[PDB]
Amino acid sequence: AIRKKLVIVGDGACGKTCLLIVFSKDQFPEVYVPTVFENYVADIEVDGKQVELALWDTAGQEDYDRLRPLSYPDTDVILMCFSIDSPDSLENIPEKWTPEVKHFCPNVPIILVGNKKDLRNDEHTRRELAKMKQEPVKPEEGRDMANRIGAFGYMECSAKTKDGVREVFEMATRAALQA
Amino acid sequence: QNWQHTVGKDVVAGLTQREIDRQEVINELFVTEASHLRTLRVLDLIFYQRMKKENLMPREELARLFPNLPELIEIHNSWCEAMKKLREEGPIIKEISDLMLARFDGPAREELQQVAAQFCSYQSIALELIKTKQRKESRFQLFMQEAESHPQCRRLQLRDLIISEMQRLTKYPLLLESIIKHTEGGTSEHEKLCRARDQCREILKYVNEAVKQTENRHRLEGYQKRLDATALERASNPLAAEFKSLDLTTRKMIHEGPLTWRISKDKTLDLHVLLLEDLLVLLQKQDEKLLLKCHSKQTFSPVLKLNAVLIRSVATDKRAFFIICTSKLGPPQIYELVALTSSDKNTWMELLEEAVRNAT
Ligand SMILES: Nc1nc2c(ncn2[C@@H]2O[C@H](COP(=O)(O)OP(=O)(O)OP(O)(O)=S)[C@@H](O)[C@H]2O)c(=O)[nH]1
Ligand SMILES: [Mg+2]
Repeated sequence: AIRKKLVIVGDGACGKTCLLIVFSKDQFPEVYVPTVFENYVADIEVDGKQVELALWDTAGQEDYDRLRPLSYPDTDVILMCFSIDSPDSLENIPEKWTPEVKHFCPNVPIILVGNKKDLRNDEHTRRELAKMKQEPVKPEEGRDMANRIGAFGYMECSAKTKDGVREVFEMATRAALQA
Repeated sequence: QNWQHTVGKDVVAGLTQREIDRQEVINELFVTEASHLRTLRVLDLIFYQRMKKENLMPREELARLFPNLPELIEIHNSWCEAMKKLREEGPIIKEISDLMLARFDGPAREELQQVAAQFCSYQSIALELIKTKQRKESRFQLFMQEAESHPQCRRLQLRDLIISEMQRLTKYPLLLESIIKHTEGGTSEHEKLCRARDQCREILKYVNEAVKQTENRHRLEGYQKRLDATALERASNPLAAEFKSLDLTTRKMIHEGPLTWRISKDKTLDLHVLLLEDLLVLLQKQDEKLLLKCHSKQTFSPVLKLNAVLIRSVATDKRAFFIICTSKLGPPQIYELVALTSSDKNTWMELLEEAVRNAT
């Protein structure tokens, strides 16, 4: 009977809220509501240990920078996220989110999460990327970002298809349980 | 005793069981209205008029006790006489729905709730004053003993006679309900009583509401005398500094009660919080004082403006909820407040969300 706290951060509309709702409610919300501040709970079992998981959802938008530090205080593991369909989204990993996290949550383990795996092989997505001379994200550099930012590990998922979502929260829990 | 025992066994001769049981309930309404009017006239004659004549207290203090007794009496007199006017055309009373609307619907409804409100609003405060006035003055205690021993009161004290209006307004809905129980369903009559019944509950709510509001205004007055906002003059927190000379009296109270404040890890503080129209003020108690302080971990402001907060539920704790202060000019903050029970948490949440919406 152990409690752990997780905070999810990443750019606006990169799939932070949806990933929590799918995991906690097991349904995907269809209307987009930009998060200001939201609180969720979920239960999971990992390696024969029972864990309550508080999900702290944060705002990716700039206007709410000032509210975000209020979710950081007692964090056991951070889910740092980016979208695979947004390539500007990963350059914000080392330029905004890592600095922010390491400042408010030092030595607290970080999981790097790639969101919207379903949109890799979606034709409608790749065509709009070309207009900015850009292409979707592969798993090698994801791995690299993670090695570069001293992340605990690395994960790809899809909230729409439900693919690999629980696999995310297992590592997050192992991270919190470890040390 | 019964309606059946009055009128005659000759007169009930040709009537169904439903019609009789219906007459029994209607009669109860008529008879108890006659009692209530008389109770009001006892108040008038034995208390109000004697106090007026004999100058037992100042005029404004007496007007507070019985603000509009003559007018209240006029209401139940005109209604009672219309009942009696109905009885004139035979002991079997027929269509009665038109009578009930004439008192609980439209203008009538407006008239009744205004007067009853004004008569009951301050009453609990006035009665307490009367109780204290009796310990203060020999001369007043003598009068109260004289008046309560009067035959017309039939061994009842002031407190019992005066509360009768509320008792009466709280009885109207149950009394209609029984009439509706014994009315032919799907007639014009049936629907109209339902309409009358519904408005009785509205009037009930309206009057209880005004009592609730007046009692709140009076509680704030009290709280203002015990308020120590001294620490707010030393400022430092720009939001707290606004409320160095607060004054609760200028606002209405929505809700109040004890919440434990989770200021930190293994640091708690018991508060008594007030929900007002525009503000949430967090109050700490010494003895009889109500403190406004800042409280350290950079400090928290004891007063939050509702037009600059967010309300959220703690998902791991169904007792606790967050208030997030989003006021500019200072760093934003998380107030984690714990309620007594889960049901109490829901009551706070509900009233909080409503007040924030109306503020914004
Ligand atoms: N194709 C696809 N779309 C997704 C996925 N996850 C979320 N979305 C869509 O992207 C939009 C934003 O997702 P959301 O989770 O609300 O972003 P957010 O990170 O919470 O955005 P914010 O709260 O920081 S402003 C929504 O319209 C949703 O439909 C996904 O896995 N695949
Ligand atoms: Mg979000």
